[PDB]
Amino acid sequence: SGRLWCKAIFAGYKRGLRNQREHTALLKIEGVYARDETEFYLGKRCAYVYKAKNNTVTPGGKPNKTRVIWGKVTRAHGNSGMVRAKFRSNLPAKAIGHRIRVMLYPSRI
Amino acid sequence: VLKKNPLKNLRIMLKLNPYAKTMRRNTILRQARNHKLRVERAAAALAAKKS
Amino acid sequence: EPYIAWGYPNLKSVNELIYKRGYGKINKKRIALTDNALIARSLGKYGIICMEDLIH
Amino acid sequence: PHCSRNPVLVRGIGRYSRSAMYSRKALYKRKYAAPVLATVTKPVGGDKNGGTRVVKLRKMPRYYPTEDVPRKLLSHGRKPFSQHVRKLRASITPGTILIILTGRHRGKRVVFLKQLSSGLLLVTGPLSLNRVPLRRTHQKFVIATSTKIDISGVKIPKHLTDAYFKKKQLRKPRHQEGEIFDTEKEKYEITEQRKVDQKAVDSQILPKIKAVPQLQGYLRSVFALTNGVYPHKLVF
Amino acid sequence: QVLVLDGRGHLLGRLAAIVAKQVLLGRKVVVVRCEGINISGNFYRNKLKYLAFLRKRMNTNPSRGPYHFRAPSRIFWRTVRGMLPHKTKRGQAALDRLKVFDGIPPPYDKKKRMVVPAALKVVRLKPTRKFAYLGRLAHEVGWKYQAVTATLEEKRKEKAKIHYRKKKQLMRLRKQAEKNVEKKIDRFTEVLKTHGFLV
RNA sequence: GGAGCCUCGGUUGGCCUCGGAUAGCCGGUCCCCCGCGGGGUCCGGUGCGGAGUGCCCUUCGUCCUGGGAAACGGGGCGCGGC
RNA sequence: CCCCGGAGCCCCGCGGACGCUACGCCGCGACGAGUAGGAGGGCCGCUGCGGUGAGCCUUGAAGCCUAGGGCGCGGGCCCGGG
RNA sequence: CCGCGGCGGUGCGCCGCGACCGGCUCCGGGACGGCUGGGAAGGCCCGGCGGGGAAGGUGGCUCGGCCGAGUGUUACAGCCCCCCCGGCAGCAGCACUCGCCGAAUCCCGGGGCCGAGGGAGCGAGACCCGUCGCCGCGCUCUCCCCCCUCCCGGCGCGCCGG
Ligand SMILES: [Mg+2]
Ligand SMILES: [Mg+2]
Ligand SMILES: [Mg+2]
Repeated sequence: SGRLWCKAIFAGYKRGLRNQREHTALLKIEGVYARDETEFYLGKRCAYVYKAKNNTVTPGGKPNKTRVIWGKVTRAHGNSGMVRAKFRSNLPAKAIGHRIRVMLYPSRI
Repeated sequence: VLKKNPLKNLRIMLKLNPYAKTMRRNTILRQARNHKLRVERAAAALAAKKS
Repeated sequence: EPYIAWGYPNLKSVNELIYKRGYGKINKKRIALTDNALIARSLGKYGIICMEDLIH
Repeated sequence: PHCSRNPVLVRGIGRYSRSAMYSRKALYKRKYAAPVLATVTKPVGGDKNGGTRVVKLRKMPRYYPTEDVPRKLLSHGRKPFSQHVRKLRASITPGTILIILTGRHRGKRVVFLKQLSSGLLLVTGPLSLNRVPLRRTHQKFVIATSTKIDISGVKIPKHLTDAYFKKKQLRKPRHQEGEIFDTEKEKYEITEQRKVDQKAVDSQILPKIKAVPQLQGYLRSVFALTNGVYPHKLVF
Repeated sequence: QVLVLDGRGHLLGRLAAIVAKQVLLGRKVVVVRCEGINISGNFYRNKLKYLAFLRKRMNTNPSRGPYHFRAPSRIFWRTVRGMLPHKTKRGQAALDRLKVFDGIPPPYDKKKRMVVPAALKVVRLKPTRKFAYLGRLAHEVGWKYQAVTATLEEKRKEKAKIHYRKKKQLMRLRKQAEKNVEKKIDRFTEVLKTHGFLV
């Protein structure tokens, strides 16, 4: 009856200064800021969840306007608890500075 | 042929050098032996502390 | 000198290099030492008939 | 048909040796001094006039395709799911409590009953409390809370297994084309055996849960992440 | 869902740095009491440094050239604008989240407002070092509304002092209330200090 | 009150002293001064801050009946005045 | 101590691919910047000739156009509709 | 037609799992060697031998209630410290993490990630298939016994006989 996903912001792509490598998102998971606090989140399912003009299908549901791009937090990115993700398609860039949901549900807990 | 890494893949190590089996049979047993003997020292030290 | 790092390897170093990255030169084709049949075929005329002999 | 005369030391390393095993197995004293045309192989039947007829079991085929794929390469260690070995997070012990993370019973709290043959969990958030029946779940989509009921001596039915907790309907042909055929059928009906199973199991648990104060009320409630509380910080 | 940061006691660029990254991660921020921002380095030092910035103008038509904003809010906005990619769409979007004020006006004058302790003067500077209030600085470079901003803030502080007195009054009654009731909240109050509050 | 294109972000709230930093916070004044408060002194508590943002508030299944502790609290987008 | 028109086959010397356009097919290694310049291969492309497709074509050739479907690293190509 | 029997290729579209191997990156455990056959330490205390700061001391002065606090001097040990002789098991590169270098003197278990890329059956009365090398084992064709007990059988949940 509430929220079963931890909040996270799409920081932007894995990139060098002047070559962005679009196939790898970086994820600022809310409340975690140490390459330490982040072994929880390794290998968790994550959703860029967004809605669009035309209708879609929906697993166990009637046709909707919301769509998602699924992905997976792979590894911890640099000291201050950023995390790398990788998504079944690359994230839009429209997406920068927006929510992506890091689930709990490939749990090892 | 795929190179399976001997150092991870026990049976590949054995294929290349069968004396590994024994060397590793020893150094499980050896380490267990000594681990037991450490507990036995620790129990005697606790008994000496109680006395 | 300023093109290399070098020095005196351990026993373990010689093992780890040979087992993890031991590749024969066998008819000028870099081939991985998957069996002693390879080492023997080439070095067996010296008494070297296995990975272990090679390491020694 | 004796068992394994050397035990396991490590996966792939027996405790003993070659030499100890020779003595244990006793290879001394167990020394075994041991120094078509006309006749048709596999056909045969009966029959009347002329005589008997020679049939041919497994008769050579009446169509060959123009091209067909050519075998594989044996491949060593690739077992089918049934023959697999099954794991279980040490956290999940019998009569522990879970938070089911994924399904319709989502965030609902539950009691764990057993690991089935499959490797799935069997589960019950006693239908009574939670509205969660006898039900399968996966280790991987479940949080093993550090809260246990003592469920030791409850006789879960032997007959309830993977095979029973398994979906049922739909065969092939029928009328098919039009605006009909198995878009209806409509409802999974609960059945009476299923209701009887639940009734039996819950009663054994249900007293046990209650003994723990507030536990029923905990098992009524639903888990969810509020503000300021982060999975990685908190424990369950 | 929104940062409100009391810019008093902070350091101009030090705060701006932190605000920029918040703003780039979609956080809507408000920065309040910007005149109270204070800049390291003795006053005179910084005045000249500003006065130089004033000199910078497009010779042939100043009307185009770098617009030197006087108000401390706009100054602080300028320095945060200098740490975003503000020529991009995403950069421009980022600034649109940030909302700066000389003094503290009516939405936020009854909101609790945070303090970035990593931009704070008492922490980041040696006590023997000198600094400048961005107000004074703003005032002398042409900011019109110092005194107005002061006269409105004396009202606010008087208005707030009242709120605090009433708040205190409730807190006090609540401390009394517990003592009045502490045999019929005793086996609740016990359980809230087994799991470790109330201590 | 009914449908019906489109644009999206969101997925508990926090309704506030002032400020200090080689110091502060709270009480209570027995006592004194000022306009229930404000200022003072004195005393008593806290101070790696539990009158803590390391915080607080809020609960997250629905109902039934039939006990206890808690109990006049909540509502009708309840209605008029200050 | 015997014969494969039958040992039943992990090797079979009695006969031999699903494979064998031998300018074919298959396996192992290694390597791959490039102006000027050189060489190879182009089932890349244009126009005409000898051969050849019991080719195609008024039941619609060439050309032209195409937010149609594809192939090829590419030169290019093939189909759908007009 | 029902068998979804056996084999072969497949999935309309979106999904998930599982175990096996390869390559990685981490985590947790343990067991060893060497040294100034580590240095320091700890613990028990005993006998001596000096030296230093500076003391349950004394003393000038100061500050508080003979006592407590703050400076100052000569300096023994009744606060300690340091050297020297002689001797105990508790040490152990020590979870009292004070300072190394390592591993035929080294092993076990666990997590995250990416990838699977090949295809030694095209016979007419007898497999549509295994498997090579390595590990051992495991088993049996050898007898013994012991235990537990899952199925089944028997006797009184207990005991006895795969
Ligand atoms: Mg939604
Ligand atoms: Mg080249
Ligand atoms: Mg050229």
